[PDB]
Amino acid sequence: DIQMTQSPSSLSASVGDRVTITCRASQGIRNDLGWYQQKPGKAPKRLIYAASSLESGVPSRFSGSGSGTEFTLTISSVQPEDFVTYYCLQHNSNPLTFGGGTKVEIKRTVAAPSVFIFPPSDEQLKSGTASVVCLLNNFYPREAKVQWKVDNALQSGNSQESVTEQDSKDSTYSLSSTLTLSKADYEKHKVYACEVTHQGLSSPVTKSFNRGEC
Amino acid sequence: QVQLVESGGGVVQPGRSLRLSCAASGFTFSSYGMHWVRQAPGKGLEWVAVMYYDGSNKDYVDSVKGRFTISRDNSKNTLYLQMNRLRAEDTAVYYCAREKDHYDILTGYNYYYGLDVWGQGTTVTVSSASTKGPSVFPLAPSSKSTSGGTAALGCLVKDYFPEPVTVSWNSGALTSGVHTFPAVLQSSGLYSLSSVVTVPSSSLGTQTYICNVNHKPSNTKVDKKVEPKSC
Amino acid sequence: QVMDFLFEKWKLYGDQCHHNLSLLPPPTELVCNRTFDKYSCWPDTPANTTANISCPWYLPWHHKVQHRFVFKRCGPDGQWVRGPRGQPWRDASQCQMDGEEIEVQKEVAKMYSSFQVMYTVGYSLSLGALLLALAILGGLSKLHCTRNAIHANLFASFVLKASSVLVIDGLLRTRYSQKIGDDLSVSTWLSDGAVAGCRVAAVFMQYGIVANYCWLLVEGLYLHNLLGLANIFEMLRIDEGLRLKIYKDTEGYYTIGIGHLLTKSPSLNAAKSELDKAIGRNITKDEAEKLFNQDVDAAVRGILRNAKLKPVYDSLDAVRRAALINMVFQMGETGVAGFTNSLRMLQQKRWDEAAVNLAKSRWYNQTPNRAKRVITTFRTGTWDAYERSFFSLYLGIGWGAPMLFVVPWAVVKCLFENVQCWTSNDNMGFWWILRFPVFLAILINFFIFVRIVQLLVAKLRARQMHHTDYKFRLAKSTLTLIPLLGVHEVVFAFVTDEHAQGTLRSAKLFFDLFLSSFQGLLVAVLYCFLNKEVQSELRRRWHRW
Ligand SMILES: CS(=O)(=O)c1cccc(NC(=O)N(Cc2ccc(C(=O)Nc3nnn[nH]3)cc2)c2ccc(C3CCCCC3)cc2)c1
Ligand SMILES: *[C@@H]1O[C@H](CO)[C@@H](O[C@@H]2O[C@H](CO)[C@@H](O)[C@H](O)[C@H]2NC(C)=O)[C@H](O)[C@H]1NC(C)=O
Ligand SMILES: *[C@@H]1O[C@H](CO)[C@@H](O[C@@H]2O[C@H](CO)[C@@H](O)[C@H](O)[C@H]2NC(C)=O)[C@H](O)[C@H]1NC(C)=O
Ligand SMILES: *[C@@H]1O[C@H](CO)[C@@H](O[C@@H]2O[C@H](CO)[C@@H](O)[C@H](O)[C@H]2NC(C)=O)[C@H](O)[C@H]1NC(C)=O
Ligand SMILES: *[C@@H]1O[C@H](CO)[C@@H](O)[C@H](O)[C@H]1NC(C)=O
Repeated sequence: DIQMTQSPSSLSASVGDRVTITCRASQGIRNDLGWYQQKPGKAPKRLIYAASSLESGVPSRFSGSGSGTEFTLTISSVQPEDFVTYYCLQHNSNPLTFGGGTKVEIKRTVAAPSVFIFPPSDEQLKSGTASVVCLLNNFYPREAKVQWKVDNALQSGNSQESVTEQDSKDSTYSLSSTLTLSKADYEKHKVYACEVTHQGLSSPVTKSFNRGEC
Repeated sequence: QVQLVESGGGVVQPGRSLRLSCAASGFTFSSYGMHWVRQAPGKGLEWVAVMYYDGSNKDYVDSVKGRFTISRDNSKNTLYLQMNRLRAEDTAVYYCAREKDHYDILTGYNYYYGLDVWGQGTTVTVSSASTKGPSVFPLAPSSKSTSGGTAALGCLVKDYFPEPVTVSWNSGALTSGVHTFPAVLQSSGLYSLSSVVTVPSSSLGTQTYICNVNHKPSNTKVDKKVEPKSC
Repeated sequence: QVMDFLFEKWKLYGDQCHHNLSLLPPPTELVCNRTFDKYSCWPDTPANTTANISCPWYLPWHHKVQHRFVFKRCGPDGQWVRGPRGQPWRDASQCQMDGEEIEVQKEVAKMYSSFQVMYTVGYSLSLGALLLALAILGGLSKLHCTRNAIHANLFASFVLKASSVLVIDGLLRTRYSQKIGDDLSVSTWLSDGAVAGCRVAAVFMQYGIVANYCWLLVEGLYLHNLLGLANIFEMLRIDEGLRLKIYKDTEGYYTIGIGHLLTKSPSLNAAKSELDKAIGRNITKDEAEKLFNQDVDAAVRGILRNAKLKPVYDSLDAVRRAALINMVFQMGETGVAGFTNSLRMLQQKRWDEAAVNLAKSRWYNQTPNRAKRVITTFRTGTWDAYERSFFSLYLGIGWGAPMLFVVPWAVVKCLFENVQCWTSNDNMGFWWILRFPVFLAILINFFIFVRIVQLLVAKLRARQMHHTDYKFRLAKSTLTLIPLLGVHEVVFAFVTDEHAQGTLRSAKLFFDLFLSSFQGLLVAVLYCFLNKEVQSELRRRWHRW
């Protein structure tokens, strides 16, 4: 099996920047490499083939280079349409293997999340479970950290996070961390806090409520 | 006009089976090798099988060997993937691609040009779960969901199957400040998401905020009203 | 084209295999299932073994590798061994060609195929023009003309050259080619029939290129000889010859110089009596022409004192006078004087009647060669018989001199370096063997070229001079080619080892070979098609219609 290591996984550029996704191979796959672009929700489209040979009707910003074991895709001037995911594929041996993929996100200044907390609705409690959500809103970069605290006690294994695609207007991300416990579990503990930690935050932001319906 | 249309995809249970189909038009199907590739929801591309015209030459990725089978009807310009003994891990979007090869008669050597043209994709989803409308709960705005002169509120679209749901605010009027998070599969096997909107704190009490969950798979349309908490 | 033939045989082997394989019984054991793996037919083979079958017959080189075998490993699993993409794998190292898949890029490939069409037409247009010109010259009322007979053999050399390149191209289009990726792959391998044919063609081509310059050397010697004056010296020189030491004759005398005699009794130191005198000091073209220049004036003096011979001499033009002087030189005043009826006819300007009368005598019997050239000189009144004497030499310095160099070069190539079609870049024998004679020819064509200009100023300053005269007209053709061809083939070979292939060298290649392709029409045009005399004969043949 030929392992394809794609570097980097995610990268941050601005329209104009030279971008270089590289993609290494664990054996000599010769010149049998091709670069695909996948747009969100759409089927991948092939850009470079035979390592360096540009496909028909692909802008000349894209260029391929490499041989044997080192392979490099290069956009000279990233436009708005290029901030998507890219894969190398090798077709030198079965099983055909891809690189892990490279997301090209649109760079911007650091912006701390504005944090928000929401207690579980009355009609949810009726049904026999309590979902508490914490909302980190309009931040950058994407890597943030939500630490649920209940009765000043760390929580683990019991919550789930979800993240938006990079916002097209302002290039920020938002994430939500939903803590779900049974009504029974939920009615035991008074205070529910949501500790957020992010690079635009010298000090962590904690939003908390303690079963006051307010 | 060179294009490939997949079909056959849909919701199926662990252990049961599915024959995906991939229908070539715009080219001489017989002369091209053909490939299936899957992409699981979060994850990246994964090659799964290939078949050449002969078709003595056939291959599969390890995780599907014996379990999956590829075939082609050259008369109907169709490629197939008989998937048996389905597991959760086969949940994926199944593209079909073609590869052009070339045999050198003078040497007996073969050359391979890779996957140039791909299908649109057909979603396959392996769950024991049954169709179910979402219960929609409010995420009520309060003192603990206001930063300065701005509130946030939302709707918890919970315990529905399968994807997707469309969420809308005020029947289309409000689309500024709105964030609909991608769904997350729970341990229960059902999906849950939240749509959230950021509005001016003053505008609470004045305007009404109603979220509009539509879940087509179960013929469900719910409109929850979002009422500010107070004490 | 050529691949399409192979495709049908390959396919046929394929059907022949599938039909062969159907009639065999099913296997009791676990084997690698029988298959046609696109290359050869393979029976059921037990696992852990390497099967064998002879090299498939569809291959263009089957006969050279029919004794050889292809192998195929049947793997432990019961399945045959596959390559990286699961394709059939085998060892047909033995069956492989004696050649190379030479990969040629899409844009370099399309370019050479475009620039090929340019040179293929240039030579064909030079072919039709040369073969028309030959049909114009040889078929027509210049049927026995000496001036055209040199042009005709030049044209034949350029027909040979042109013909040889068309054969070579036609054989190199045999080469097997296919689209591998964006590149076009072209096989070097050529069939034994195709190898032999193009080899011979290459010899003919190399023989033509030496023949061209050997026949353009003849075209230049022609004008140099033709335009010297021409004089009674050269006439009696060709009739007799130069010498410096004495030797005995039909009568047994001290004959020396050009038909002169030194003494009256058979003696050597008494022959010195006149040889010391006529120089007057203590044997050359600078010295011993003084003997010939007395003998002519003495012969001219004697003719004016002879009553039968003087009014014939008087009545004759300058060139026929030189023919009568010749006759006296051979025989004498008395002998010639007794051609009483032949003389009467020359005085009456009845040349064809004189000619038949002179041939009837026992002079034309005793010397049929000299009397024939002299009679012609009377017949026509030009120096044509003496220009014609040099022709049989010019055949063997046009045809045989190339054959002296190239045929042993063809023997050399055979025994040392035996490539399919010989256009090699080795430089061991395409410098010394084939390029030396073209250099040595051009060298002599340059020593002449200047000797023609000094010969043409002297002609044009004297009263032998007018501009519409055919002798000047013909120099407009010859004097252009020797500078055009002499530059083009030395600047080529001087700078033909400088670039490796190349991009600028292959750009140089096409600018030169496109000029070389039209080379055979340029010659056809300026000699045959632009000649006044020939243009008038077309206006006579076409106007009888
Ligand atoms: C300016 S001068 O008057 O003092 C003079 C001196 C020396 C030569 C020429 N001329 C010449 O160089 N030419 C034209 C030409 C004219 C007449 C005949 C011809 O009818 N010859 C013939 N008659 N019978 N048999 N042969 C042939 C040729 C000529 C010029 C150029 C070229 C090439 C230049 C490179 C491009 C290709 C043509 C060839 C010939 C005039
Ligand atoms: C190798 O050869 C055997 C026959 O010698 C193949 O057996 C086939 O088995 C299938 C299974 O039902 C039948 O449909 C066919 O009729 C059999 N082949 C015939 C009649 O030729 C065996 O399958 C072959 N190996 C592979 C991988 O196909
Ligand atoms: C395959 O060809 C070989 C010739 O290479 C045939 O003969 C065998 O040759 C090997 C060595 O090359 C000898 O050591 C064996 O003893 C030969 N075996 C014979 C004559 O039976 C061989 O028979 C061929 N295979 C078949 C099935 O015909
Ligand atoms: C060909 O030889 C190899 C090497 O001995 C065999 O590989 C062995 O296979 C047997 C079962 O047939 C196993 O018990 C061994 O563990 C294998 N050893 C290895 C892989 O080193 C192979 O099976 C042989 N082929 C046949 C058809 O028996
Ligand atoms: C196939 O049949 C032909 C007779 O038509 C025979 O010459 C040949 O040996 C057979 N076997 C193979 C392997 O082609």
